[PDB]
Amino acid sequence: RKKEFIMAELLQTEKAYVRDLHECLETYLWEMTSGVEEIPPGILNKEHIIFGNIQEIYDFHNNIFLKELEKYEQLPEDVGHCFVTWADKFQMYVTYCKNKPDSNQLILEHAGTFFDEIQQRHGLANSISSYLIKPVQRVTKYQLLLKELLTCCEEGKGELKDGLEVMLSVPKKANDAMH
Amino acid sequence: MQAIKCVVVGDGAVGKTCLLISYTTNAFPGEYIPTVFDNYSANVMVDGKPVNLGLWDTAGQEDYDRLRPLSYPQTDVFLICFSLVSPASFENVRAKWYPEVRHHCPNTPIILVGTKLDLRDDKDTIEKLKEKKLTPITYPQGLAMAKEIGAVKYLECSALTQRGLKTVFDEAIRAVL
Ligand SMILES: CNS(=O)(=O)c1ccc(CNC(=O)Nc2cc(C)on2)s1
Repeated sequence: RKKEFIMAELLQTEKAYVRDLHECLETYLWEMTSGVEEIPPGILNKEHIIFGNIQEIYDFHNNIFLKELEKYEQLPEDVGHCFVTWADKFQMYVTYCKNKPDSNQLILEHAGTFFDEIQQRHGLANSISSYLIKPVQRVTKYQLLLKELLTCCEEGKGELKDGLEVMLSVPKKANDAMH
Repeated sequence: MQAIKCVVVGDGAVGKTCLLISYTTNAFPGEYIPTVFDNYSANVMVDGKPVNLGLWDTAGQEDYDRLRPLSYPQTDVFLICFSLVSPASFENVRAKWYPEVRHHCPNTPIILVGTKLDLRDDKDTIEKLKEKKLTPITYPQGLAMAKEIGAVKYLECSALTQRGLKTVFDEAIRAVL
């Protein structure tokens, strides 16, 4: 029962994370790239700084990671292997984290209310900043879910330990990459 | 209508996630304590004035000293939390949480929150602490810490019973208005 609640949350929150990145890309980002609205000179052609590599993070999750996690739904004790298999893809959170302070200052110093205008217009509860912290949140959350599975799965559970290892290493490496 | 970003910080022992869940759902989650609370916003009225309260969790970032501050800029109010039945979390208010919050956000109000009020009088919790030569954290200890960090209020609550819980967030909003 506990391993099932954790797996369910894993999957449900993965779905929400995919939805959240997708919303960010198709509202805040799409307005910058669209050609429909007035883009401050302070940020023009700097969507790469603002959103960092969030496209590529979304594509990973939306094309691959969510489909694979789903296949482990009835195999919670094995899900650590999913993180082992895909460990290289998580390296992109290192890039994302590195960039995030530059992103935030850029939005602060140079965007005025461009993005707030967009938020009001689309009716979004979450601000551009709220969306852009999410990869940082998600990448530090997987390790908590794996720790919870470790408290309730038997010695058939180096298929959690190695997963957790990977999911402790990625955020530490992102952390250690910051200036 | 006024928007408020409130970030919740403190050790894993505080139960940050459970706090926020219990507050926003009006119920201790009981059956299963979810590890994930996603950035949240809702309208609440405080002293008449209606307000949009934004809540961010930070659970999972407790070991990543450079990632944690990514959430700090433009915060309107912090809850700095410790568990009333973990002296080590209390001491970390001073050793860990206050320094970094101040360093990044020098003029932002802090509410000092002691969680797990329901455990301060619990025999098993008390005895588990006595076996380590410790005791729960009492009210004047929290007041003295609040004073030392510049906290605008010291408040005690339980996610379990809801005692003091709604007040924590009311006061977070009052600290901004
Ligand atoms: C000390 N941790 S424990 O021995 O695992 C235990 C956890 C929960 C238990 C029941 N009481 C609470 O959760 N009260 C809370 C949680 C928050 C936030 O504020 N009050 S007993």
